[PDB]
Amino acid sequence: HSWFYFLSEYLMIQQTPFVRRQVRKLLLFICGSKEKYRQLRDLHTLDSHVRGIKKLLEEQGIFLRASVVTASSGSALQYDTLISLMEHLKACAEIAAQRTINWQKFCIKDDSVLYFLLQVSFLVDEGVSPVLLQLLSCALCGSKVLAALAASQEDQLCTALVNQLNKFADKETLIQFLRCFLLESNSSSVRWQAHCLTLHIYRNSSKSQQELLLDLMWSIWPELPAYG
Amino acid sequence: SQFLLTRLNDPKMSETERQSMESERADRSLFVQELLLSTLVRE
Repeated sequence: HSWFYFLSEYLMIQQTPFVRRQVRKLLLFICGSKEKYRQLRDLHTLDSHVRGIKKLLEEQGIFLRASVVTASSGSALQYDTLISLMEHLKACAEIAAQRTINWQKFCIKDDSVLYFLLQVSFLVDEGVSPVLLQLLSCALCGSKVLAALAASQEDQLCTALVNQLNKFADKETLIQFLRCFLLESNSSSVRWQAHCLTLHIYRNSSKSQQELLLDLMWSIWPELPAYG
Repeated sequence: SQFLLTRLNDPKMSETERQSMESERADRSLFVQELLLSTLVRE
């Protein structure tokens, strides 16, 4: 496995096209098959991208201590910082769009991912919101539901991911997410995406979780006049 | 189509249901005709 990590690092490291082709052939032969090799390569790539994103965020003073992402500075990120974040974000988005099953597997392995991403989005700028929403929808709503909206084991993965998200998340976090992404969202596409994500989450939610969500929604309903 | 609530109207009826609706409509029409005729009787 350490050899696999070294080979993945070498693949990430710049090399000659013949060198890259030989490394890919060796990884494919060594790591069983194209499916397993692609899964491992994507896992390494996603891990690297997430590590870099976390490092950048910490560099901006946003630190997720155990499960709460806190930052002392109230100012937003620099344009270059946003571009850097969006780079790895788009990379991961393309990766998930390729094989949402692999993305779900990675999320299951790294349970600290989804809640961290949601917390970060609540503090991120408006531009990054579409990409983060797309990633979250791909992870949770799943590839089949997302494709249908574009018009079994994956279903189990989605249900387990929903359970994990429910376990990690808190009521205030859910309230803030709903308020920002559904009532404060100026864009209509963002609103439709939020509706889709919420519907998918409620669909796979637990019974008592559904009760809590309905209670929260009916509670927020009093303030609807302001949102226009 | 994004509005989920829009697909609320989902009515259906059996063939026996349609026949019963037809019979009820016929009975209602007969009663209406009789009532209207009563409205034009000679005082």
